[PDB]
Amino acid sequence: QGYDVEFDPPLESKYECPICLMALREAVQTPCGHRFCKACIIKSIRDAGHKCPVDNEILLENQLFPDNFAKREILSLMVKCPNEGCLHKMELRHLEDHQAHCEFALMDCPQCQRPFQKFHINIHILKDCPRRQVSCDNCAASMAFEDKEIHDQNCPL
Amino acid sequence: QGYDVEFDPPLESKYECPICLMALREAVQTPCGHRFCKACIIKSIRDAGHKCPVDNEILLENQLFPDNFAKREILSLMVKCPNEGCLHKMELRHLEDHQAHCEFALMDCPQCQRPFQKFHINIHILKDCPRRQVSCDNCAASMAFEDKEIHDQNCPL
Ligand SMILES: [Zn+2]
Ligand SMILES: [Zn+2]
Ligand SMILES: [Zn+2]
Ligand SMILES: [Zn+2]
Ligand SMILES: [Zn+2]
Ligand SMILES: [Zn+2]
Ligand SMILES: [Zn+2]
Ligand SMILES: [Zn+2]
Ligand SMILES: [Zn+2]
Ligand SMILES: [Zn+2]
Repeated sequence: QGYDVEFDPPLESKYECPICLMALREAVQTPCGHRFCKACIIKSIRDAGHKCPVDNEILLENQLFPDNFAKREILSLMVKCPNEGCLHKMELRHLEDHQAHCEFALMDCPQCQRPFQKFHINIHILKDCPRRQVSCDNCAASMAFEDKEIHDQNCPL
Repeated sequence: QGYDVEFDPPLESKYECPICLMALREAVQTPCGHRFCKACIIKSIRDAGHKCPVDNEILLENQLFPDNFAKREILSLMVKCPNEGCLHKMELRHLEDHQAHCEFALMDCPQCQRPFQKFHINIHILKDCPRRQVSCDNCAASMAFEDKEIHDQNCPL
């Protein structure tokens, strides 16, 4: 449940959860000196037993504590946007704000329930969709771009 | 009250105590995310009051938490022996066991408490010391080396 992104430079060994093999998310530390994602290690105690997965030492959830130093460094490492095309890095904490605007991202066109790229998403909807709502100039009824001719033969004018 | 030693790979800011400017000793972490020596932050609290130095965020002693991940990192860092003349590098874990047997540590002479390197004491006792005991063939009574001249000119034979 770690951050599934491509860090730049690649994520260092000490900033990786041994459970999900990804960057620590809401980092917590065990008394035996090991870092895990909070939900990763709580589930491990809740599923695999009240132990530490690595060293088999007994692990207390209430003796766990938030490693807010590990968390701080990870959220400022330069990450690549997982969506296609982006080549400018950013601090991982801002990746949440980027994906509410990402122009390289991929979002759907509900006129036909289908994705595009954000620089092309609105470009297709208005001149490219075979299912785009283009009404007949005489009947004023919305029908597909690929269905514009078939109406005109039996079009109530 | 921190680790006073010269690290073979230069010490990184992540392992520095912002109080004593030295490598963390028994590293503990604050709820705000800043590492300190266990002694330093306890000293900084029970001498000033309940605070974190750098950020001034609320901090109690029972709210402290050992950072053994940082501690295990620090004890595996290569260091050089602080004793002058010693040229053997080692991981910080073994530094103490070397420092109690190191030839280049200063030792006090058992006659005049003059300071010498530990290996040199074996020589200074038998050849260089002025207070080393010597026996006179006529009397063979224990006496200081510097006192052999005033004794050989009046020896009762
Ligand atoms: Zn562990
Ligand atoms: Zn994890
Ligand atoms: Zn992007
Ligand atoms: Zn479309
Ligand atoms: Zn029509
Ligand atoms: Zn702090
Ligand atoms: Zn310190
Ligand atoms: Zn030494
Ligand atoms: Zn002496
Ligand atoms: Zn004599």
